[PDB]
Amino acid sequence: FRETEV
Amino acid sequence: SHMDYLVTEEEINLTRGPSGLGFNIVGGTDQQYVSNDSGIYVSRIKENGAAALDGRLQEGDKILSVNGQDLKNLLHQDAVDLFRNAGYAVSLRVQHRLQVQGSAYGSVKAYTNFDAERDALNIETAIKTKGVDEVTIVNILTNRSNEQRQDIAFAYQRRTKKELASALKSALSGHLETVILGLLKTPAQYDASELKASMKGLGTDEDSLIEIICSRTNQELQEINRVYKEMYKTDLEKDIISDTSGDFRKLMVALAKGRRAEDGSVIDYELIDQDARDLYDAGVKRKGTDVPKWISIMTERSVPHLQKVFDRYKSYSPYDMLESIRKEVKGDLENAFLNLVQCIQNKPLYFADRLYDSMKGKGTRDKVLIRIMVSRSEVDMLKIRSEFKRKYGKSLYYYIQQDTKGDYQKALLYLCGGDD
Ligand SMILES: [Ca+2]
Ligand SMILES: [Ca+2]
Ligand SMILES: [Ca+2]
Ligand SMILES: [Ca+2]
Ligand SMILES: [Ca+2]
Ligand SMILES: [Ca+2]
Ligand SMILES: [Ca+2]
Repeated sequence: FRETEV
Repeated sequence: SHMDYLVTEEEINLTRGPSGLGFNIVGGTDQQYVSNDSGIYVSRIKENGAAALDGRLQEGDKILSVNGQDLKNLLHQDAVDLFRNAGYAVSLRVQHRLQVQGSAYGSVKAYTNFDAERDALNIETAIKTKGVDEVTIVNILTNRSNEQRQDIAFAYQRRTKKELASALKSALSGHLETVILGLLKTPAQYDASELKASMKGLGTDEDSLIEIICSRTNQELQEINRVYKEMYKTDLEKDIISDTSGDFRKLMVALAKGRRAEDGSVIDYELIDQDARDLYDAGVKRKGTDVPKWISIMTERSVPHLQKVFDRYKSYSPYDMLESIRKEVKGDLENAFLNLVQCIQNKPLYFADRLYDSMKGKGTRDKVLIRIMVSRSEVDMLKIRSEFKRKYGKSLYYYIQQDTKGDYQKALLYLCGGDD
């Protein structure tokens, strides 16, 4: 579960 | 009373700032957000950010493409890189998944992140914990819609080779068992089983038979009639005939047919007056009562029509419809007409009054309390609660809390859905 800010 | 998902696709154009586009993403072929989809999803929208101020992007949206490049079957990092290198003017194509509830006035809503297999596993775990973990069972089942419970039951049977209702029948007892088994039936199955229970054995539970038959609509009654025959291998009408007699039978049989006129767009003012005058001439105006006339008008006309009939009736009669019933008839027949007129005039207030009566005195009429909380939780419980608080001054939640205890209380309070 990687959550990446864009 | 069924839920729906509205899946729509939308193009959204944003301007990147120092803070970026203002949202987070999850997913990818190497980070599958669920078991199946490798899609890219919006997991969070930062406040006061680009996506937030634009207002179109939603948490839970799937990102289909960035500046024309599809995000299908990508590694997480390859999707991130499309965003990092998209420039300051970013064009997104997104897929919205909007959950639509079956009723706007229900207290129990469909659960958003629903996984039937996970719920079935967790319930099996709770059943097999030493002493039975009732808290988990209540937490899950009272916070899923009836349709979601049917999906849990299906997954449970496949996993365990046992029916979920039977497993919980064995694991539970007391009033809590009654609530949980009731929640597991479809609405028609539940009403059919409650009707059978009101008649099976010597005598009749007229109170319960009247409550169900007087309050259900044509659509609900048609499905009850069908399911009753499947479950019990006889017609509901034949059981009503077996358990009732006289004018009370005529009224119950007539209502149970579910052949009331449907609501129309044309108000029949001439018929409104004729019906009102006929009700007066059949009752208060004469010696005795022409009960067949009352039965025909009150079972055949649409509910909005009869609301106007009862108002016009007061132009002719010194007493309103409810007071006229009390003066004219008695016994089971009076009880039936009074319930029916209340259901026509204000059905949520009818149920609020029945709930108050089930708790107001010593102990609890648990059978009535449970049946209303189960059967109305996905129909009009929010209106019931509003009428209850207005009339009695404290919330339905408050009365349930004083009258019940334990996990049974917890379950009823979840079905209530909140305080007022
Ligand atoms: Ca226990
Ligand atoms: Ca049991
Ligand atoms: Ca009987
Ligand atoms: Ca009785
Ligand atoms: Ca009379
Ligand atoms: Ca009377
Ligand atoms: Ca009480």
